[PDB]
Amino acid sequence: MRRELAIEFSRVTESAALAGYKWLGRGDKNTADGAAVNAMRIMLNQVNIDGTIVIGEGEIAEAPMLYIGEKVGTGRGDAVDIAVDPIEGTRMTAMGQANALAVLAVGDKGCFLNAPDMYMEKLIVGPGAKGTIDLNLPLADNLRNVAAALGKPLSELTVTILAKPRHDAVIAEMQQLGVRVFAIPDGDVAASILTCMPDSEVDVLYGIGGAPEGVVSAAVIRALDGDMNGRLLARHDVKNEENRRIGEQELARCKAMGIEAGKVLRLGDMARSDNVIFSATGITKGDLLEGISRKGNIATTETLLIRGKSTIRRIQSIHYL
Repeated sequence: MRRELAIEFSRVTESAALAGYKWLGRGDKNTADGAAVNAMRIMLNQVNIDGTIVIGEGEIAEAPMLYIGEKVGTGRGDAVDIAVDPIEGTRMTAMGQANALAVLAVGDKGCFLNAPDMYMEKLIVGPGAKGTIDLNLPLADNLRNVAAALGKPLSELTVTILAKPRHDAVIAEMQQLGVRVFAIPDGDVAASILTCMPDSEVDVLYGIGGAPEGVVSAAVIRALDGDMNGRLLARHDVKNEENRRIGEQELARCKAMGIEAGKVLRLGDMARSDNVIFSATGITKGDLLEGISRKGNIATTETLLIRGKSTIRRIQSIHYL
């Protein structure tokens, strides 16, 4: 009967998206974030769950709303773990660019790894390659294994990866291997889902991005029956002496949660059960979702709503504002 709440959760991401859309192209990341955060929190607080924010805007010191540990919901209903990404793509929202979206995942209590806000190496595939990856193996071996499971030559395999300096070496490695590399500007949550979308050319996502984002990916990949491995990585191993300062405290808060960095996390170590509801609403058009449009008094949103237990839904809503 959390099934009954799936629509409630899609309204939460619709609200957050519409709020962030008000600030599209206005050159203010903070105000855009604030609007979507506010809208998401207000709407979650009207839903009949006893939610705890496990993945959110930050710790309470830095994030007054949707902070880690915040209680959300009316408090009626189940105790549930909540992951929020009120805007995935705040820079693009401020600059009027593609691929901004509002994201929420809801799982059983204790379903989501409580990731410190640090880097995570990720390797993500769709259902057709489930059971074929292992971050303890070399990348090249992983890519071969995946292409074989997918029944295509290696030269056809498409890997998407964040276009960042940390990835220069691996991108050239993959290109020398003959793989197609879609080296993307933005974030990796929406991109991770493309591995499970039959109409996307993307077969694999590989590379180092945010750890809390990686757990959101794990929850939706598990729901979609794909596969993922992660590996937590401290800053100095990714980006030194200042990266050592912050990297050392990342390992501190790891130890203070009973999680070890550098060890391969399997899908089930990040998203522990199949009872996940995932909702994402487009702000601007991207690979995964249509953007909001507004003609006068009428706005349209598209929402992808996925439930781990079950049908994948794309909900096109016309809003009379």
